[PDB]
Amino acid sequence: MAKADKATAVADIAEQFKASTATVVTEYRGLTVANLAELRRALGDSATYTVAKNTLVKRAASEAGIEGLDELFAGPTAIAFVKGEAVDAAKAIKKFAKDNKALVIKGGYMDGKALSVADVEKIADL
Amino acid sequence: MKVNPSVKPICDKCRVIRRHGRVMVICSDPRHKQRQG
Amino acid sequence: TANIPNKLTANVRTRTGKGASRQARRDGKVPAVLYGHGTDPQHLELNARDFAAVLRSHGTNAILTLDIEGTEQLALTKALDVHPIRRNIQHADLLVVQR
Amino acid sequence: AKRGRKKRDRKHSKANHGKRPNA
Amino acid sequence: MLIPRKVKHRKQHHPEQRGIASGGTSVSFGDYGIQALEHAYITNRQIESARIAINRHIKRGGKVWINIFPDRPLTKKPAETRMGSGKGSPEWWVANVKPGRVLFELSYPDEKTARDALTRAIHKLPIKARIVTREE
Amino acid sequence: LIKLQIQAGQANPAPPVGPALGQHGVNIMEFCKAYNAATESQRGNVIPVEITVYEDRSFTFALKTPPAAKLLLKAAGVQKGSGEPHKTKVAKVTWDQVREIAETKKADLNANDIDAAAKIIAGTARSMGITV
Amino acid sequence: REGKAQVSLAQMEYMLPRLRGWGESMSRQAGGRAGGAGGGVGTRGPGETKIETDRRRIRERMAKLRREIRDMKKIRDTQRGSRRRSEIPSVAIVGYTNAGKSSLLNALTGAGVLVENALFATLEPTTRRGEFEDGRPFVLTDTVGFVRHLPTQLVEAFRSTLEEVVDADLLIHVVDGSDVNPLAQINAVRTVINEVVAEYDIAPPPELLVVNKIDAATGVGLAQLRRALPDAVFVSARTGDGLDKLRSRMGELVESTDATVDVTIPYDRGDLVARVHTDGHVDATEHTDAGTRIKARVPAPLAATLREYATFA
RNA sequence: GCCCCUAAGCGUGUGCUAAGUGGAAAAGGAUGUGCAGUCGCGAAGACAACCAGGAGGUUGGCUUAGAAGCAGCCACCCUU
Ligand SMILES: Nc1nc2c(ncn2[C@@H]2O[C@H](COP(=O)(O)OP(=O)(O)CP(=O)(O)O)[C@@H](O)[C@H]2O)c(=O)[nH]1
Repeated sequence: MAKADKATAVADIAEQFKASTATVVTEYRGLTVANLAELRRALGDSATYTVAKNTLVKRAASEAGIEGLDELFAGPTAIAFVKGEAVDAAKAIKKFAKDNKALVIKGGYMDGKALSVADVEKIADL
Repeated sequence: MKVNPSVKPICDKCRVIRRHGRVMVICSDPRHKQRQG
Repeated sequence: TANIPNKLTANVRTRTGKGASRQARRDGKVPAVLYGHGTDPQHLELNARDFAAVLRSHGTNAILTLDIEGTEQLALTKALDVHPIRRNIQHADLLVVQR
Repeated sequence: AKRGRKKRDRKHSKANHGKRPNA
Repeated sequence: MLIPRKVKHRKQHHPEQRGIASGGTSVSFGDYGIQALEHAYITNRQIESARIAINRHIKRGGKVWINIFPDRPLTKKPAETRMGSGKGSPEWWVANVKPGRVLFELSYPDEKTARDALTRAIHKLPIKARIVTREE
Repeated sequence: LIKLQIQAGQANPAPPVGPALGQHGVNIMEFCKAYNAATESQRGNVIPVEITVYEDRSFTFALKTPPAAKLLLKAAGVQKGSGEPHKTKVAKVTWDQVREIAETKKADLNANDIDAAAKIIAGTARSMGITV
Repeated sequence: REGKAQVSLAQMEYMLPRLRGWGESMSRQAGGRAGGAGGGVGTRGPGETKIETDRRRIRERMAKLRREIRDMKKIRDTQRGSRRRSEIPSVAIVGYTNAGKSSLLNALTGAGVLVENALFATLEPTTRRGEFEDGRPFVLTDTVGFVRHLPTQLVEAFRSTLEEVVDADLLIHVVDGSDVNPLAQINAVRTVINEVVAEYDIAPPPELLVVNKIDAATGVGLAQLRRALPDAVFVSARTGDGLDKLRSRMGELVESTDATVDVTIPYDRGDLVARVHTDGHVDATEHTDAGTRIKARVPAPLAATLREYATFA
């Protein structure tokens, strides 16, 4: 939290990506820039790959927009913000993520109402 | 060892320390090793 | 154009002179004399730290509202006697600025 | 040098008050 | 060097090294200055050394002012001569410097370089001296 | 392993490959055969290929964007005529000219958009002092 | 300090025999002129005392300066040890006062040594990098300027120059054709050089005669008066010309210590050819990626690494 | 002056000194003390953070056979 800058980033992560249907979060460690570029190209249909300080994104989103999720902001996790898909493009974040060990998925915050363990073990199958 | 009344860093690597009640300059370059006396 | 006058409490001087001025400076108060068209030189002590802060933040030509035992008087720092070694304000000549 | 220095500096004592004969 | 074109009296009493400087105590020409903090007879050789140090540190640009002028002749009698038989001939040219006197002034765009050059000069000088600035 | 940019035309890639393959252990005749079989019709200007040394030998290739910034000098016929780039700017090929060749060479260019690739290519080329 | 001490010792050696009449006269003299309050330092200088004009003081100062000059000789020995041990070709610019020399150094290299039209502008020899055309590095050193009859008191002042001459490898002899009969200058410098050679019992090293100021010369001599010398080089440092010829003559005259080789360094070595390029003079290197044939003039230590890929031809 | 020599205080309160400084003297120099100011505070370190990426165009152009981010000169852009 750096005041002016944090406020601008709060605006960016509040009024530019929270307006989505599904909010996924991937814990990323050992991921190379090329690896994430390839994965993003694979999932170019959905998500936007936005990541910032967990405390910052918590204090921004969980208090201005989305509600009901806090534990997802205690580790190195990058948010997805599915553009228009619901679970159809979730394959690119499920199989192409679990084949690389790293990029561990979490979330499944469908229709921005309630949180779950991940919901991708069940709903991302389709 | 450069033993002079005045010891100062000669490069950005040199560090001024005070060891045994004595100002010295320690550096990765032994040429810049100094001591106050 | 103009700016808010800087507030400074300037108590009048009970005792004046060399010893009085030195003691005031030791206490940390720059002695001053406020004169001007009103034709009434007053002998004041401005808090040295606050006066110097005002001077260095708004410059020598900074208008000052001196609270002199409740009364507020506008005045500009006409002259500053500053010691060349200690660099402290030895004395201030303030000129009343009627509005 | 040392002798004169000591004889002169011993005037810097509380009893002498900064003065001594022959400095 | 700095030597007077002429002096009305070439065998003068030693300048009295007392009191702080009453004039020339602020930077009136340049942006930075060297203010003396002790009394000393700063000689023309010391002035020359200090100004050359400043000029060689600032290299190309910048302007240097030498506020003090060594116009006071300190005399010296011939070597291995007894006391008496008149006063010695003029030997050194000194400026009576007192605490608070600004000896040199410098204008140079780079503050660090200006301060380093003034530090050179101070090291050449025989007194404690600080770097003062026009901005009060 | 090593990008090892060598002439796209199979003329004589001796300076780059020789010393490079020296410590790598790859034999010159086999590598020349592999490179000749790779650059069959890919006779452009220059290709960088990643050998990807395996446990003993790989002979792998990785072509990404042979022309890259190096295409502008050979397109304008200016060659090594940019001493102080951005100062002694040469090869006045406008942006309306360089955009077509940039799109032509656009295969990977680490870019997902035409505008992004164009900006990257403009920045790369201008490093040699170009008046696009 | 070295130059000042040498000059002070020279002045005291000159003053000691003649301290009575001329000594007292110049002791009295306070005008601040040649000799009289001239000093032994430089700007301003110690004119008030000059050469101390006093037997006891002069002798004491002479002994002190002799000890000091021994110390400075040791210091210069240490300083020149690096060059002496590198065995790098040393080229000494000797010659008469004026006549470029310092200008010739600043031209053949990028140096900025003091170049003034006055006489005895250079009092300390100064060494610098130089690259022969063939690439052979060398050390070009400007020296102090000689005169027709150098005072015998300046032995210590000129000891540095004489030591540079003794080491030497080419002795670039700089003269100017814009003087009255430059052959007299040539002869004076040649006699001092021959005296040094006799003193140090060494073979006379090459002497590359070079003439400058030719641009400012009168050109009265066609080819045998203005260029009466058969193989003297003409440069005129100021207007760039002839300096390439001077460099070529330098390189030709300076015998090489390297050995020409034909080594076919493989392409799996890399370092053994990069170092050949680095310390060495590559030329006619084959572009074949297979065993090359680099005809470089490698130095002695590298010349022993041939049996790796020397081949036979 | 007041620990013993040596008369009277190993006096009282608070703090500082580590140098036997006290109990002799420029420049250089603190991980000693309070005091003040200026940045970062985001928790009396921050995006100098124990673990991760640190990329890509590209080996940016002059340079030679080598200049690969780091013989030497030019500025030093964009993408993600
Ligand atoms: N016109 C012209 N002038 C020259 C030439 N070479 C040198 N000069 C001038 O002659 C002067 C000689 O000074 P310098 O070059 O130092 O000669 P020098 O031998 O070092 C003098 P010293 O030996 O006492 O140090 C210089 O000021 C220089 O400008 C030349 O080729 N042409």
